[PDB]
Amino acid sequence: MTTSVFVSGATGYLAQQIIALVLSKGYKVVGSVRSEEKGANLKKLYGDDFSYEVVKVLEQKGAFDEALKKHPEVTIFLHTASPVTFEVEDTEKEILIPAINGTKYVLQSIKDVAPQITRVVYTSSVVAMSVPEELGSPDVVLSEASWSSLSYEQSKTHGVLAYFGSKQFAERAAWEFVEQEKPNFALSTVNPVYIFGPQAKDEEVKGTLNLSAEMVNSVLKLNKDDDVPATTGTFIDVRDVAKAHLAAFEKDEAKGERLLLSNTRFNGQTLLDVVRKNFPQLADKLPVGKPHSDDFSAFKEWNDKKTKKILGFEYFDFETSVVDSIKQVLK
Repeated sequence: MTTSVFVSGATGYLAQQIIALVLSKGYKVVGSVRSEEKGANLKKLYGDDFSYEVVKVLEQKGAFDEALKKHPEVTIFLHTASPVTFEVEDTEKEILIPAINGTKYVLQSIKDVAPQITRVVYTSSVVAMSVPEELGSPDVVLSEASWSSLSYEQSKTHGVLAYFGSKQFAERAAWEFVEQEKPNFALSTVNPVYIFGPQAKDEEVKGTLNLSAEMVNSVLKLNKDDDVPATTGTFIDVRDVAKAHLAAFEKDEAKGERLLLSNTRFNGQTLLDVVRKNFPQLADKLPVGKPHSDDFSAFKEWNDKKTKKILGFEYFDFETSVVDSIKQVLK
């Protein structure tokens, strides 16, 4: 009485949608944020059931020790935070190692300081399951068993491969920790694809008119002469990813599982067609392309049947997710 959930990286896009849902379920949340001011801001948004602790360097050894000691009422840990960066100076030092080590140290801290925690959900990614070329191939079927074959070496060589590799090796480290250190908690992971959808709080749409569904605000900043963005892949709505995190710690079936969070396929045309129909006023400063020339019928469906069975709910569709994102930005 009652149940308190720890959410790392509480200011995050997906993190706040998680927090919103979890609070709606009557849970309490203890969020980690990078500064007192970030904490105060969430507290104003979320109310009495929300509290926070300040953890500046999440990848540092023993980083979460103090915040965990101060909260023995915490029995669930949602590890959603991932390293904030830009400067591709040394990918190893600044991306690979922090992600790996950070995952180790956070789990190590839960064992050392929070033995009452019974469930840990690690937010991973589909990039842990595959390589960029395979993500766009119609012959590829990913499942909960899929692991990226990207090597450590090649994962150093570029910003994108670095982000791919960091998520792969971090998630491998998490499972390895469960195998080796045998903690009191059951681990599960959520592995989302391209995330679309509105933010949890209107007050957080800032800077004004910018979309956290990043692929969306990329097309919104188009000129009526630009090409159609050739980006493509599968999408999932942030509220669905949020609902998967809840299931990931509430349901017994989710223990020791990886949950592939992936809905339908899209490209730039798919996005344009939706934006243009639902927001006509924006169409004169947008390109037309070739409406509905997007044809994904040859792509084999990914195997997420296990995940869908565990979750037991139906997903938001592409248009609804996109329309909700934009509708909120326009308020």
